[PDB]
Amino acid sequence: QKVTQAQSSVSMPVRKAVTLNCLYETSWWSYYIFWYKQLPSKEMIFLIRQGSDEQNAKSGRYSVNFKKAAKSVALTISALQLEDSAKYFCALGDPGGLNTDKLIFGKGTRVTVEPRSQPHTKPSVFVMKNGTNVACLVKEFYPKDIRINLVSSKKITEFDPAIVISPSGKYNAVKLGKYEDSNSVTCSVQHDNKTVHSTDFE
Amino acid sequence: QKVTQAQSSVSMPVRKAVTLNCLYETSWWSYYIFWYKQLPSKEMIFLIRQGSDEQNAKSGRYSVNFKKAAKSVALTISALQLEDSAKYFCALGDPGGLNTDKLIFGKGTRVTVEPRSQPHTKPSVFVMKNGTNVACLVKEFYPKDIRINLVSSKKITEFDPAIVISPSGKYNAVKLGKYEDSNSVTCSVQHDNKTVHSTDFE
Amino acid sequence: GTKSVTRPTRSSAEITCDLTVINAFYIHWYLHQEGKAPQRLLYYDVSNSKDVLESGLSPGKYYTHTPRRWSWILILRNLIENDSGVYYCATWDRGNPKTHYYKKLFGSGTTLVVTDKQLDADVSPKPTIFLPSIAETKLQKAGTYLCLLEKFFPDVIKIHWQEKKSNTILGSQEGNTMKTNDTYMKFSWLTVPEESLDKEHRCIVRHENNKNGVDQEIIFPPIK
Amino acid sequence: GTKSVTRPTRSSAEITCDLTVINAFYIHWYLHQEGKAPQRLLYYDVSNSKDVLESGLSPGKYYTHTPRRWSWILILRNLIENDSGVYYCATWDRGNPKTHYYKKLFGSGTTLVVTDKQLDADVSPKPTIFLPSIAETKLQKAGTYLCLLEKFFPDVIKIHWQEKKSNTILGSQEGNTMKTNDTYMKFSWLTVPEESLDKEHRCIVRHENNKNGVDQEIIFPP
Repeated sequence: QKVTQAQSSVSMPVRKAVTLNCLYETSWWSYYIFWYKQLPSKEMIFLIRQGSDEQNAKSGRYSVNFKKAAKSVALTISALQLEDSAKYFCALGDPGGLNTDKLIFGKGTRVTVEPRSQPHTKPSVFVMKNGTNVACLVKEFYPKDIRINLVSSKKITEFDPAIVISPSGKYNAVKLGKYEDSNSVTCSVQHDNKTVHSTDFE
Repeated sequence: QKVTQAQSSVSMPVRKAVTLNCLYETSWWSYYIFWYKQLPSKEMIFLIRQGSDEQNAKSGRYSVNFKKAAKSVALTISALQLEDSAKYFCALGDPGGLNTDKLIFGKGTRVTVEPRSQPHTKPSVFVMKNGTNVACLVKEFYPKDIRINLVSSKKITEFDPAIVISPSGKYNAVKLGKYEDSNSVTCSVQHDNKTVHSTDFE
Repeated sequence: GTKSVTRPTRSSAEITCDLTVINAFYIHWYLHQEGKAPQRLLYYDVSNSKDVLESGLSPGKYYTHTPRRWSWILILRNLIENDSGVYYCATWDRGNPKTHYYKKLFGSGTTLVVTDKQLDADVSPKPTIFLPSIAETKLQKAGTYLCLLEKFFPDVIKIHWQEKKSNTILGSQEGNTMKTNDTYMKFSWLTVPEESLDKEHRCIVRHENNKNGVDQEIIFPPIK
Repeated sequence: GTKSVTRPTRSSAEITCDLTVINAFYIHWYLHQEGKAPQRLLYYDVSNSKDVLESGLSPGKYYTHTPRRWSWILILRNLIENDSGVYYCATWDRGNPKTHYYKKLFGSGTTLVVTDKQLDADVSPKPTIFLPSIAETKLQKAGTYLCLLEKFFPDVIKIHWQEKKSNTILGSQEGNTMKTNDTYMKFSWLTVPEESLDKEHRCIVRHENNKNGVDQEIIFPP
């Protein structure tokens, strides 16, 4: 048989609802439908089951409609949450009635949940160091389009800092690197068309 | 193929020589013969190799008499010791010239070595005890035949002697048993037509 | 907790699966490679003790070994670089939620990396402590410190933040694994509120190539 | 130093090799049953990693496992009462005594017993101490004293006597194992010259069902 999952990456805002597609070409009389879940720690969790002659599935926030004509299944989550970002799978039970069977899987539709609208906030910039390598911390900012340049004489290596989401609602960042002149290095941060330095905090 | 060892046990005393017999039937043009040896802790130790076209083997205290026409091989041990009491095996290398052949094994001829002849000696009879069960230790004696006995009003269990060769050359013995009144239990020993008590050694 | 098994070519590996099943009848094995789909590979019946391969798989490649009652293992032989991925373990159980419908419960996975280099011996992570700037505590009365790990192989890693007192792991912020000359490096950081500045706090890593097989311990002195 | 493995019916067993060979191409296995002959069961190809069974032997019965380089194990499936015996390891090498003729070398041997009863739980050798009689020491200026072990299943066991100061094994004397209502029992004795009557002495036993799998050590007061 065959199971198809066309999408490869989706992203929706908080407190909205999503829908994923699963089309299966089968040639049996009775079957069962399973939707799964994998966290980025590689852990597989059973989510919900539809059934052939059953009505529309609904288990909490999970709602499933079933079309026996085109053989299409749609999975919808009512309320979104920041920890709901996980790949989802479509699994076909053939025939789904014995303990010697197997399952066939799709390919996975990863979802991503992004924070909602928040007021503009000024970044706060600090610097800490150890040995040769130095790193300048950047506190909350919104937008996420912040470019940080470190002013020094000898450069060794650069890295892309972070796009990390803090739990308050505003993103954070930490940029690393090492420089030969590690005595005193600062970084310049520009956000919302304005540039904020690091030395002005003291 | 097939390997035959007719004997099943022999008995020789010290400093003597023994000979064991092995008959085989095979249809190869060249072959090898191995003699092995198994200790009571289950260890296999290579002794000597014969070979199809090699002359009579001679390696220390082991020499092999080879009979090509009658398909017979015999192993001779020259001067026996007390540590030569082990089973011996005859093995056929089929054909034993590569790194993938196997061996065909006989059934094994066990030998036993007994001490040399010495003049008579008198046992010394002692008794030790603990709680209920009391043993009587019978010190060095000769010859082996002996009839030790624990005399008491009541008994519960009783075991055979454990006549064992001593490094001196003369046997020792231990008899056990448990008695309801172990306070007054003594050992009476009848050896070499005379009786020895334990109360005359106090 | 997911693990990692690393082996060279022309050798064998053991994958252990850790379910807790009482009235077990069958144990199905799988594989989930990158860009592909999870596919079944064989299965095994408890009562008769027999291996039922799939179509196309050469015999003498997969074995299931039970070392004691209700304990199962999968052994792999003649490793080639296409063997690498994540391996699972399933039974049809009805079940963990204790319902009426047979649903296949899954294990936790194990990453297998088939290498060819075996170049450098010590590929264990190497910590580095960044001491927080006291100027930061002057404005907002909060301290932030960064823990940096470097030179580890493979890329499977774990990060925790302790407080040396309770078995509660503090919520922190995490970076991303980045490859530096065929070896990876990573870092994470935590913020301390003003009320716990005098308390000591701890951070532990979990990597396959830890020294003596035990978790590395990182001890952060309290801020003065 | 033969070991022992005791498993019930309808289960599996592991027999561990003991040789240390680095240039090894093939690894053969043998079985020695009671009253019969030793016969080869199978062998192993190191490079291609393949088992080669024997005629009449069902496939899916013997699997050779290698957990690291130069380390081999035999795993046996679906144990029946006819499986018990002694198993060996062997390779063709030329050789242990620095010889020129290819001659097979054997391992150590491991006894496997298959049970059905599973009656008792405490099946380790229990000790009992015998102090010498006061008469024996005075007349002969020597001491002889006894160790008694009992109620152990299976019947494979070892015994050594130590003097707590040197790592030298003393020469003691040994009885025989006697069956006592589905168990086994055994005793040993050692003679002690008067010059070491003040010293302390030990007796150590190696048995499979020892507590925590470590040798027992028995202390007899001087």
